[PDB]
Amino acid sequence: AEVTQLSNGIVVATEHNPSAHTASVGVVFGSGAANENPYNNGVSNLWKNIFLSKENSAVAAKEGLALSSNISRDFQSYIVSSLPGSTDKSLDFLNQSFIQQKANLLSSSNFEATKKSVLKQVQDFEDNDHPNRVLEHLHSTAFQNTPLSLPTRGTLESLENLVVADLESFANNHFLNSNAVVVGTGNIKHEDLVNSIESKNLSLQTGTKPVLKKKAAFLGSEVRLRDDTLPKAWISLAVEGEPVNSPNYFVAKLAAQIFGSYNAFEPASRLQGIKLLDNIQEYQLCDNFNHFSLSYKDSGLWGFSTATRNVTMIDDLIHFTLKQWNRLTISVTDTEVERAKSLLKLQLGQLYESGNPVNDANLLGAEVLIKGSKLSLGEAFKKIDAITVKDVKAWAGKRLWDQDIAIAGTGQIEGLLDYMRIRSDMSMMRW
Amino acid sequence: GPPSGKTYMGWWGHMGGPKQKGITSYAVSPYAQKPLQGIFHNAVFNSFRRFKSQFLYVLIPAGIYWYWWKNGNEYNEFLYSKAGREELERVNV
Repeated sequence: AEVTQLSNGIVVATEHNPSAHTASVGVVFGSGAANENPYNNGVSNLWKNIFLSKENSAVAAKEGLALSSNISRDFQSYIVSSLPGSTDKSLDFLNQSFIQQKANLLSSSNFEATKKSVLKQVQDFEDNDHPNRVLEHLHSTAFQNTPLSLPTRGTLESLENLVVADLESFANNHFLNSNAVVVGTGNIKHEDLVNSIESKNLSLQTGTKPVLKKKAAFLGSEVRLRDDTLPKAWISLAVEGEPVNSPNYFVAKLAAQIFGSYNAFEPASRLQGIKLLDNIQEYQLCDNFNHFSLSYKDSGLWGFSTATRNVTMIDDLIHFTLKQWNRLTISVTDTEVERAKSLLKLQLGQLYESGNPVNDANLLGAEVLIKGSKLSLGEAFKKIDAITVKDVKAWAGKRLWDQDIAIAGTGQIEGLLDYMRIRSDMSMMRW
Repeated sequence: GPPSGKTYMGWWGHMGGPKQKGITSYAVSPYAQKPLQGIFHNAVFNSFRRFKSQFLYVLIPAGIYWYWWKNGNEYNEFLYSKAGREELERVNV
């Protein structure tokens, strides 16, 4: 329940939990796919893949350490998990790979075998993971010609034309000290870790700052990846959401909980206290849907994603869903808000407190990099419970009502009507 | 309902076209676009093109008919003037 963080030469952030059997240690850099270019796009993902290379991974396996990495938009992270006792040997492997082997991982035999793996990896994604593929393209069109548009896994064309020098160039511009935070989760104490860190000196590229860019911006638009050979239609639609560290950060997430997620095959899901379900179940407008409030450093996306085999009624799916969202500005009820608060706490809890320290590190790391600290789970609940119907209405009237949208879809989307028809539904006629 | 005869047009989701794959489209909200004023400087010299290719198909048949009309008219005028009463008696009945 304690979020301890101190700075000496490097910023150290930890969160202890004695009941945890293992401990995870790692470095989280304040730069991700949002820092790349259209041409070196996929370099971060490539780094992650060599860090988990058979060679580097075997060295950690002998020592009894497990490797894990995650490439996001605003950040990047390299994590090593171990037993509570080997909390020192994780730091040896961390330093040995980011300073000593910052040239042994980049061999012309390791790099090629890895490049061939991320190529089959990113290709498999585009060929089969339609829901995530669609969600990735949603960011692509919504934030076109802006940092948030670049996909995390990179594109096949920028990937196959990438070389060892590109990795180095990126590493020497972002893997800096002022653009880093060392994180530790599990059971180890803050004072326990900071000592092993403040022990080993050496700055290594100190005072150096990463390159700057241009601010991210939402552009109402769409990308339609029609493919009549797929057995379904997958669509994602959203408005400009909230950036992390926004006053309405929670109002937005609550609003998404009101409509929540659905799965037509799960008996219990068909019974949720969601008004939209009365409309969509009559003719079974979809197999599933899920709302989200994605937040990043400069912006975010608020909307929903859905999958359906009812290809001749896609317009009803979109129409009923948008009519429900209209409600947030004009008629959302106290009980809908209250139901959302309870369910938001339950999901926010299950995230911030899972039985896995690697998840804790990513959540902690990502937060401290943006606001310099982490809001305690109990602090969130105070903010969540304080939200009134009046708040949700003021938010919706600014973010949802008669606002541009961004759309992306693949599969049998002939039935997804034109942009203007969808856009017109972002409001209602009144006297 | 009662069985319907097969046609060459369906409806949204089953239009009757061939299966599409590989084509990706993009568009941008009219709201985000430059309000109507840019249809000049960039869209002016480009215009008038769908009549520079067509005017001949219209003009030649028009010319042929206008000439033919003018001729017969002027001939009728001559026939009913003093100078042409001689020719009138000839071509008439």
